[PDB]
Amino acid sequence: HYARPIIILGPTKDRANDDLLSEFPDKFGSCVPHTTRPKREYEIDGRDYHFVSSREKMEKDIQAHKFIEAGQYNSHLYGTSVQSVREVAEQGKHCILDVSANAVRRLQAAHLHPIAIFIRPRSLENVLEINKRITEEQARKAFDRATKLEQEFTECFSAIVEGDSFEEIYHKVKRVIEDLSG
Amino acid sequence: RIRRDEYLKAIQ
Repeated sequence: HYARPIIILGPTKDRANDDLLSEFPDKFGSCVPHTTRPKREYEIDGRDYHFVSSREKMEKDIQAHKFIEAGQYNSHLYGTSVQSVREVAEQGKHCILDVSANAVRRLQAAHLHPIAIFIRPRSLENVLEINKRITEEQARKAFDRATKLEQEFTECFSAIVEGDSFEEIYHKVKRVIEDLSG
Repeated sequence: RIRRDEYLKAIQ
């Protein structure tokens, strides 16, 4: 009846999202973004985007802390609303989110109660192992971003998981969701 | 993640 949105953080998160999405189609869902850009002919409001005809209203709502993530392109605003994520939460679907940890803090300030799982790399070498495709260049930036991000945002994670293989990481991610979904 | 380039560019 109510399922908590999920944000996986750390290396390999996107693939954890993909494989969980790809493994339980019925359990996980996706939220619908907003856009102040005029809707296209073959675009569908409520499915491609909630199209805001009043751009002024969406700017004010962003300033009212109703979006967890936002940006501007070709003079148009795009964002994922606080309310659009709950709309998935009410269908009994877990909302898989590609959002920052600040965005996580904002879903908690809502009281939405989301599942924030952080994947801690053991070492730079662990980055190269748990991660299927990557070069040594990219691995350092990933290892250095994960270490700063835990030192800054530990207090907001529902769990921290580790593994020498991604399958071990992926299994513990499902263990977290399984313990905290009841 | 949002499967639309426009949204991704906007958040960048």
